[PDB]
Amino acid sequence: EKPRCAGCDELIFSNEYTQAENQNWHLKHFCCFDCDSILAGEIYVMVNDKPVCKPCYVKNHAVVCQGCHNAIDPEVQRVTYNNFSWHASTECFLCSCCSKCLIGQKFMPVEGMVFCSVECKKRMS
Amino acid sequence: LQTASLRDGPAKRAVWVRHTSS
Amino acid sequence: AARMSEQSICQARAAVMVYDDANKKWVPAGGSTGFSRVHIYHHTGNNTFRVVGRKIQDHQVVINCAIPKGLKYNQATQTFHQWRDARQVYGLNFGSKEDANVFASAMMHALEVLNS
Ligand SMILES: [Zn+2]
Ligand SMILES: [Zn+2]
Ligand SMILES: [Zn+2]
Ligand SMILES: [Zn+2]
Ligand SMILES: [Zn+2]
Repeated sequence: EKPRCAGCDELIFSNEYTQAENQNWHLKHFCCFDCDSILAGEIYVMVNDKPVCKPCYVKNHAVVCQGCHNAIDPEVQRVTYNNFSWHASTECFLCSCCSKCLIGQKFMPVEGMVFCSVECKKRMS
Repeated sequence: LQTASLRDGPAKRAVWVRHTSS
Repeated sequence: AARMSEQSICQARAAVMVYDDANKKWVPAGGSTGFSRVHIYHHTGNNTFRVVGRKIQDHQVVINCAIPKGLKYNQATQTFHQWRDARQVYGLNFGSKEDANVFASAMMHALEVLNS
C-alpha cells in the first residue's frame, strides 16, 4: 500500500513525504501559503485552512494578547474567552481589580477586563 | 461566574517521513 | 478668555504601555502591570493640554506628557491607541470600547483646538 497525497490526489512513490493534518502529502504539496517553504519537519499553523510556517504566522497572523498587547506564540498554551485571548501568565490573565492570577480560577469577564469575583466587578463601577 | 480553561496553541509539527540511512 | 489653573476634560480607564524597541515588546509604563485612570487636562490660561495616568490600585503616576500641536494619534485597533515622541512609542489599552471612544473624541478635540 502506497500512501495517498491529500493535495494532488495521487499516490506518493517517493520514499519521503510529509504527514500533516491527518494526511499524507508529497513533500512539495504541503508548503507555507505565504513564503512557499516546504513545511516537512517544521512547525506550521492552520490559518483560514491554509498552512503557514512559524515566521509567517508570527509576522502576519497575529493572535495578540488582550492583557499585554504582545503576540502569543502559537506553540504555547493561552487562555481564551469569546474573541479574547491572554498569555497563560500571572502578568496577563489576572484580576483587573486586585491582581489575583486567574489561570484555572473562577472569573467574570466584562468586554476586555476580567475579575476574580462579583465584588471586584462591583468596584471598578 | 465562569472557569479559566487553558487551550493549546494552534501550532503543529509537519512530520517529515523519511528512513534512516545505512 | 480664560483661567490660570488646570482641569480634566475627560477620564478613561486604560492600561498604559510603552514599546520596548530593544526587545520588540510592549511593556507596562512605570514597570507595573495594571489599569490606570487617564485624564486629559486643559489649562485654558496657557492653552496647553496634557495627558496624566495614575494607576488605579496605586495612584502611582505612570504617564504625564504635554500634547504637542503636531501629534499623530493612531487608533491602531478599536481599543488600543498609540503615538511616538522623539525617543518612544506609547500606547493605551482601554477597558471598554466606550473608554476608547470617549478618550479618542477628547484627543481629536484637543488637537483641533491646538490648531484652530
Ligand atoms: Zn501530491
Ligand atoms: Zn512562510
Ligand atoms: Zn500577554
Ligand atoms: Zn479580584
Ligand atoms: Zn476587588
